[PDB]
Amino acid sequence: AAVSDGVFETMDAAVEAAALAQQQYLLCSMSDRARFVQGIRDVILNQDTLEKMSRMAVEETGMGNYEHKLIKNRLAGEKTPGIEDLTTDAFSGDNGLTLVEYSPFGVIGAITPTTNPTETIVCNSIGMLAAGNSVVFSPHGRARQVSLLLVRLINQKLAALGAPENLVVTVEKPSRENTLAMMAHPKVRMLVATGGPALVKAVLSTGKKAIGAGAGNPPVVVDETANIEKAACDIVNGCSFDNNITCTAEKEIIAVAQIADYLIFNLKKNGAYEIKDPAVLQQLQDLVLTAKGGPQTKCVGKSAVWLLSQIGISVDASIKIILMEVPREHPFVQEELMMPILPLVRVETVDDAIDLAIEVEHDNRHTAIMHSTDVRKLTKMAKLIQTTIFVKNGPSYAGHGAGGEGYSTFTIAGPTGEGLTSAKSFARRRKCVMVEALNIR
Amino acid sequence: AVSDGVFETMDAAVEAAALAQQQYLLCSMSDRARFVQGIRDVILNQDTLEKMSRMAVEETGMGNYEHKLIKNRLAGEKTPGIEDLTTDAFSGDNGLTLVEYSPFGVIGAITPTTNPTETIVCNSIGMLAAGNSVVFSPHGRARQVSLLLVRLINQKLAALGAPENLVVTVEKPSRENTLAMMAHPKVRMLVATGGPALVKAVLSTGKKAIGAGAGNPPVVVDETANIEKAACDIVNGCSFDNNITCTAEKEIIAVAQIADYLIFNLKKNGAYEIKDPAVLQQLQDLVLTAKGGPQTKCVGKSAVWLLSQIGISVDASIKIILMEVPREHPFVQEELMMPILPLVRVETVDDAIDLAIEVEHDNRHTAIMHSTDVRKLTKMAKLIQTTIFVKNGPSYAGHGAGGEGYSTFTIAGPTGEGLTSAKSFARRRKCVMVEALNIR
Amino acid sequence: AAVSDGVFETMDAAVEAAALAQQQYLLCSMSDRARFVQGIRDVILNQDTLEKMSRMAVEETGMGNYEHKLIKNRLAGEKTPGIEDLTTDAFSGDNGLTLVEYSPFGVIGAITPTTNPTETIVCNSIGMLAAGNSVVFSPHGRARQVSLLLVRLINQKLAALGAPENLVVTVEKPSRENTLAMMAHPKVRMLVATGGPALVKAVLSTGKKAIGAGAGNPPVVVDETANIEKAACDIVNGCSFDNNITCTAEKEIIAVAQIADYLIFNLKKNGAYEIKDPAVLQQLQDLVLTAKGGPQTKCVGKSAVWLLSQIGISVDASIKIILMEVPREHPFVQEELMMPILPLVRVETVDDAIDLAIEVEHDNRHTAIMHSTDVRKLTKMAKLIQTTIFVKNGPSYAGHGAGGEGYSTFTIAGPTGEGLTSAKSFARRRKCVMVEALNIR
Amino acid sequence: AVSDGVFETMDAAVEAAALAQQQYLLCSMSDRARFVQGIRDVILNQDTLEKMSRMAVEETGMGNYEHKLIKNRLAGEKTPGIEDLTTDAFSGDNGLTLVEYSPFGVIGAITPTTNPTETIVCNSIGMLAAGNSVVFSPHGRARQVSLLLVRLINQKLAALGAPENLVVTVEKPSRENTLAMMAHPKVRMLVATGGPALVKAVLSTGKKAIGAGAGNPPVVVDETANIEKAACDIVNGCSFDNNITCTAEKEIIAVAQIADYLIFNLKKNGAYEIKDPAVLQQLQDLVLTAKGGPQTKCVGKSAVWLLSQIGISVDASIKIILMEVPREHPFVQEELMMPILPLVRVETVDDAIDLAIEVEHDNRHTAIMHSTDVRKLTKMAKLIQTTIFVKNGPSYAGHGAGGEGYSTFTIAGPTGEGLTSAKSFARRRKCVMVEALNIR
Ligand SMILES: NC(=O)c1ccc[n+]([C@@H]2O[C@H](COP(=O)([O-])OP(=O)(O)OC[C@H]3O[C@@H](n4cnc5c(N)ncnc54)[C@H](OP(=O)(O)O)[C@@H]3O)[C@@H](O)[C@H]2O)c1
Ligand SMILES: NC(=O)c1ccc[n+]([C@@H]2O[C@H](COP(=O)([O-])OP(=O)(O)OC[C@H]3O[C@@H](n4cnc5c(N)ncnc54)[C@H](OP(=O)(O)O)[C@@H]3O)[C@@H](O)[C@H]2O)c1
Ligand SMILES: NC(=O)c1ccc[n+]([C@@H]2O[C@H](COP(=O)([O-])OP(=O)(O)OC[C@H]3O[C@@H](n4cnc5c(N)ncnc54)[C@H](OP(=O)(O)O)[C@@H]3O)[C@@H](O)[C@H]2O)c1
Ligand SMILES: [K+]
Ligand SMILES: [K+]
Ligand SMILES: [K+]
Ligand SMILES: [K+]
Repeated sequence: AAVSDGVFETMDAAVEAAALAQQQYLLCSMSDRARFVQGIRDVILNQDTLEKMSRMAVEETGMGNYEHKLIKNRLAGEKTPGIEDLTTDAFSGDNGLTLVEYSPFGVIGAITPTTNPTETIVCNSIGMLAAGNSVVFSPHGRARQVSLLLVRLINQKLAALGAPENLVVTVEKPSRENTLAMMAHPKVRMLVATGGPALVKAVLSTGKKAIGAGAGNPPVVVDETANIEKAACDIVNGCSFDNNITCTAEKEIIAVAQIADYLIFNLKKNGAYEIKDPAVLQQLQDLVLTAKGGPQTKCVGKSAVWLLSQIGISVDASIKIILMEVPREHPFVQEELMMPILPLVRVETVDDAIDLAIEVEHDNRHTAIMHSTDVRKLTKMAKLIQTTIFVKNGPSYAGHGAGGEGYSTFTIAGPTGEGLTSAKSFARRRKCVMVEALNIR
Repeated sequence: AVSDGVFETMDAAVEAAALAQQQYLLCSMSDRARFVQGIRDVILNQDTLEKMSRMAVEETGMGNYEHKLIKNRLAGEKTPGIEDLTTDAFSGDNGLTLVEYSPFGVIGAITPTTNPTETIVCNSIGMLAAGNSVVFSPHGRARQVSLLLVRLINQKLAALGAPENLVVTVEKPSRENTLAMMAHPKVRMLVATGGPALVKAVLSTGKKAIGAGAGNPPVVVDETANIEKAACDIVNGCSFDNNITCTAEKEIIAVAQIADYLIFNLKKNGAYEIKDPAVLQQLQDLVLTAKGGPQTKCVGKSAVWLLSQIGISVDASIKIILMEVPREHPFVQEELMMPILPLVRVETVDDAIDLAIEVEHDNRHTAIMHSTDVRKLTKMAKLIQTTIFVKNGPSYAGHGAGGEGYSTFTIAGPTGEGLTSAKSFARRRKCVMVEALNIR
Repeated sequence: AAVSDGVFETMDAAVEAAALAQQQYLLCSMSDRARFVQGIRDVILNQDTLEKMSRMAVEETGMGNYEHKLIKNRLAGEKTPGIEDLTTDAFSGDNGLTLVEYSPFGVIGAITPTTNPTETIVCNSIGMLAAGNSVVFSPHGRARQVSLLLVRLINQKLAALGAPENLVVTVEKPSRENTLAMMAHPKVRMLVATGGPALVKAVLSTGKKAIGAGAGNPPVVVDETANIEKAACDIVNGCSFDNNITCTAEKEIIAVAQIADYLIFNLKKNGAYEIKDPAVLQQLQDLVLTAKGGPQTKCVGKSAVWLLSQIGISVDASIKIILMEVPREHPFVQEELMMPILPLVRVETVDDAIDLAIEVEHDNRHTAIMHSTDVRKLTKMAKLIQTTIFVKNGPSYAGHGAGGEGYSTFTIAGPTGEGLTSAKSFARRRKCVMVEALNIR
Repeated sequence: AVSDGVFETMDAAVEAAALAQQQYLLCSMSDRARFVQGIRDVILNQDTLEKMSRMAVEETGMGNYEHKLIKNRLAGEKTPGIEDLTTDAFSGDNGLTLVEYSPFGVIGAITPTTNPTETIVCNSIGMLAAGNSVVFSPHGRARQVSLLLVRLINQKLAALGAPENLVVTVEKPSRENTLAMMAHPKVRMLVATGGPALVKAVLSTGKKAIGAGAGNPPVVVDETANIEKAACDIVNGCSFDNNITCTAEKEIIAVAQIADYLIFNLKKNGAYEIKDPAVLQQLQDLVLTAKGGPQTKCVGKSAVWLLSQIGISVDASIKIILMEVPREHPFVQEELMMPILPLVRVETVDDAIDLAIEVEHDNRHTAIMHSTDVRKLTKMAKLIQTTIFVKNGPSYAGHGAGGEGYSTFTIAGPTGEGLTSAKSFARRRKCVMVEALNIR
């Protein structure tokens, strides 16, 4: 009588275990699904586990900050849709009744990132189990200890609820070699990749159904009609949240010249440290960029204080982002730093900002933000930029369900088109036609 | 001048469609509506309808003229338009949120020789309705009819002021062209309607892909069924377009107590029963290959024609060839796509369901059941987990011809989209207006 | 001085107090509504108050039993829809964006039944407050003490939650004369009536928007294809639930002759006491009927043990209903007894049973039940009888959400056509048209 | 032989509709679709369309022919058919639950002289779509045009194989006949499109009744609005059908900074501004009664007509009569239903919203606002709480002409149905299949 904890020595064993679990899960009720989904929430939302997970992940990856991981972890456990997300469509007429249902895929193989290692395990497992699947996690090696502990905790709770063993599994030695082994396993029916563009292309080359949640470079546009004070507060909060490691965070400002100066003034009131010295700006570049001009790993997810500390500047906790006005070609603008480093580009009109916001978004079709009260301008940018998420007059994280209407998720699929994934995304659509019967209108 | 939609190289076609898509983004929803209506008019024009139905059967040698008239009309009438692109909305204290269906870009579509014109009509309507351009990569066996339809569509759209090259294809449809479309960097989405090899290929391209694979639809008949009604439905669904629809019945699983009565009524409604094993081996030698798969020359041929090729002369009233064989028999396991319908006898309805899942080969495509017991209909529908499940009717009722719902000719099982429509070819986007527009 | 407890001396004072409160309620947020809705749930689902309410109702009215009010009150508190029932429809296109919302009516005047006194208040208040209304409750004289107590407990919880005073109010001495005043008070902008056919025609004659939950006479049809063992168990549970005082409970069996005997056999196994002596059946009629021929108020809602004991028959607690086979003309068939007395009419064919079920239903179009595994026959009866609720192969209370899919209500509108009332039913449909803006598809 | 739908007595019509509705229950949804379409063909037929529009203004003396063509066409094109009767479904461990829209029975509709043909066409399509029969009780003034429409409908329905008397009316429409219909026990639901007195009476008949009340729609223009676009939209919406449509603009509330520039642009789009109070006092004496309410002889007359009745000659370019009066002015406070548009100047947008609510008289019918500030647009929509709210467009954009959504000519403020359609004329029914058909 040895109950599994869900962590296996090899990827092949994890997949076979999750496959057998999926067959048994098919014999369960929707009520059973709901109890297991509620068990996952209970795990992450238990105040102790919540605090450990949040602190443990920041320590192991060095990315993010504790207080905001508490919020994001809670957001995942509280506002990830459950079985209620699996609605039913019905059409009744002379030819009978037709029902359309969301049924399970089978064994799903999920690949999680280093920025949100626990939040993405919580969100994926809740939605995938709600849809009747089993999930194999290939986590980032840099998030091994915390990712594996969370899996063990989930299995523990699920075992106490009488669930079939191994609904959620991972490997004891997370590595890229194991990810590839999962991507190649015949019994994996669907891949869900949350990471960079290189990962998204890989899973879309396996011969399997695959949801790809790629990267972005979210611009935020502030036009002359905007509540500048509010925009400044929303932009600093949105940019500095979790030290800018959320895929939706603001990562460049495109301000209309008429209001640019007053914006910068209010930015500095809300904790923005403006770098005006072109020599100090070069020190920051040397610190955060690599030879290839890309973000330096050791700096990703560090506070603005820490980053300024590294170049000999000492500031207090009130400073949340580092701010600089630079040309549109600057690397900080072009690159996805994932740091509380926020460039600002000055443009003449609101239409110029929209054009440059589309250009600098690099056609990721991911996220973009705009501050403005003119319904016409809000409509124009939203229509043109064609991003999976578009926030107006609020912090970027309002698109995640924290501050805006809608549920929350941590797998945002721009490329593959599924949008803000939920249990619906991890389900096959089925049609059931009862001919000339059950039409009782 | 103005493009007829056909190009010499695949790279030329994709580039043309890519620019048309950019131009298409400037058009209104009203423009999409007219262009969609234009495609309906092209195929619902009685003369073009008859020409396309006849020309398709002649070129591919598969199907029959009268039933192509029905399928082509279904694709043009019941394929959803821009009304399929609905808007979700949530409003509360944090303002308003909208969820919309937006364009994917340039879509490359591979279409089947069995339903060459129906798929082009169904695909393009939904794809252009979602704001996309489409590059079609037909198969060689249907080259002429597919190119004629593309040109006709480009004509009608040009008369409606549409950006040129919304629907394009190459002059020499070939396998190497398909592989080029699959690799071109401007193709944002692939849509494959065909066999398992095509669906796996398309899913190995590093692109978003919809895979509408093959099936082996079993029809289960239990002891609670209306036997003579089930006999008529089975024969109609099986022989429709000579069985080349991916959803048509292709093997019967009958409970033993009613099997003799089912066979009886099947013969009363156009089934030629084969009881002599000598003739059964003849039919196998004709329609099977050395490896054991369906013979391409026999696919899509009527029951009369097939029987003629083994010296049996019957009248037009015969629509299917029926035989009672074991479950391991080739006709059961293989997707013949012919009006040849093997029957397998089992003891109980539970054994029928178990065998129905096995014989479906995890294609998870289509299954049929005849039964009046609501508990048994529910059991089989839940367990077989196919994309379409039809109860107490012909298989084509799940296509929207005799059943509720819209119609499609690309049914995605592996990739899970179900019955593809305009929504299938769109990305979901979310628009959050923070703390405004909540007017409740 | 102190906050109102919700009870007022005159009806005018309560309508005025609710009119002011509803205006203050417009200044509240959807998040506030949710807390107020959750407050009502917390009140009735508080284990002590739950038992207290279930006990008081049965004692003060003499109808129902304690164990089953525990369930009905819990159902009303757990499965009544909240604010989430107020969806939003959107339409985007060339002409812009159209929203359709559910908005408040204002002050709602609600008349509750003596049979379901606490359950209707919980259900009505939740739905009406979720929609942004204030409710004036006009309970019947019998349920005075329990009604005022629930109203006082609601006002108490809402006050702690910071709500405006007097969102839920009633009068100190409920009476027919107070109900009439409420029905004619100008500031009352909607009437929701849960009761008999007289009350429904009254509110529909006041010159106000009125919802009318009428009476019924639910027949249960059993044909030859039905699982008879389960049918008997379900019919007994559904008929005896709360001693038959729920408006949806089975109140006459229409059995196909071929299975009528085996049905009666299993009914007896499941707690049915059959009366075969016509002299004994006569004693029951003299007890439960009036001179006019209607149900005796004294006997409404009493258990089967009680009713038998009052004609000199003692039985143990395993008896739940009194069964007798009678002609269709019998008064137990024609009358809505609201007692655990269940007649059985034998017919030849299932088409005969369907024809008779329609007749006996008396065009109430309220509730009906059928037991059958034939999909053709289930459809036939459902289409033809055209009732607001139709239940198949289960106890009648599955239409209430207790054993069936959907939410729960205790105000089922047949005449006015709103169906299973919820928050939507107490809200006005509004259209907002943004011309040529916010069409960001 | 076949009835034409017109009956001498009310009891005969209601009895005929009752019998018709019984026979209607046996018809398929396909039949309803056909009957619904048949009504669309009746009014969209160009000859009838022009006949009805012309015959209506001539008989009633209200509105004008050009705009009745648009409204009648709107009623026939954009009134939802049977597709409005959607089905909700919930499936789980406890089985399947369907929610359907079923018929009420016999509906008694009361149509206004303002929109006599439009209301009949809209109500009949929706009521027949839901599966009901309708007994129309027109007003005396529109008798001839109403009865001609009913007769054309019964003719076309009779050709389509419909049960006789799905749509009926009486030969001599009167108030006694309206009261008879209200009391008849076989009338299951009453639908009232008219003034407040009608709504109260119909809600006192002991029946289910939808009441479409009156409105006094204000239009708020604030300093963030496109003044040129606003001036053009206001004149067009106010003058449309000479202001008889219940949703049309009937008073302007303008913020002070833009009031003069708004008046300036209103005149450039067809507004004759009155500044001589002596002339205003003439208009008051013409278009009002001794009591102070609208004069029935002036309702629905063009601005050119109303101006000539006080010795002022203008050409067909003048569409409305403009004047800036204080809040208490009769024009402002009364639902004139004439192209007479008063303006009230206010200091801030907040003052305008407060006055807009005040002047709307709690009818909660219609309100319009011109602004680009998403925050201020939201504030007025949230607070005024009207059934229809239009932002940055002419009022009639709420009827579906110029805005998103379907069209209706019965707008229920008091009873809360909103923009009525086939759904509004149906009962909600729940069907519960316990522990079966849960096939997910
Ligand atoms: N749209 C969203 O929902 C979302 C959410 C969060 C983050 N992101 C984005 O993802 C990135 C987050 O950081 P990250 O470093 O953890 O992402 P990552 O660099 O792509 O790595 C994630 C996983 O992908 C593996 N991987 C990468 N390329 C692979 C390939 N060709 N073949 C097989 N496996 C491959 C990685 O192995 P290795 O360990 O060797 O790299 C790792 O296991 C950011 O770009 C962020 O914008 C997106
Ligand atoms: N799920 C759906 O929605 C759906 C719909 C329709 C069909 N299907 C499935 O599509 C499949 C239809 O098969 P399909 O053949 O039309 O498309 P396909 O199987 O995917 O591809 C067949 C093509 O390969 C070549 N080919 C096949 N056999 C050949 C042979 N003996 N010799 C030379 N070339 C050969 C031909 O191309 P060349 O022109 O180059 O010779 C032929 O057109 C069925 O399995 C059907 O069930 C699915
Ligand atoms: N569709 C639904 O949702 C629904 C729900 C529940 C009930 N119903 C139907 O409502 C009816 C039950 O309603 P109800 O019982 O609460 O009220 P009721 O039966 O309509 O009448 C009882 C109330 O009215 C007075 N009354 C009438 N007859 C009386 C009598 N013989 N003796 C003393 N008082 C009498 C009493 O008022 P005083 O207290 O002032 O004496 C009593 O409280 C049933 O017909 C039921 O089918 C429908
Ligand atoms: K950047
Ligand atoms: K086969
Ligand atoms: K009864
Ligand atoms: K006015």
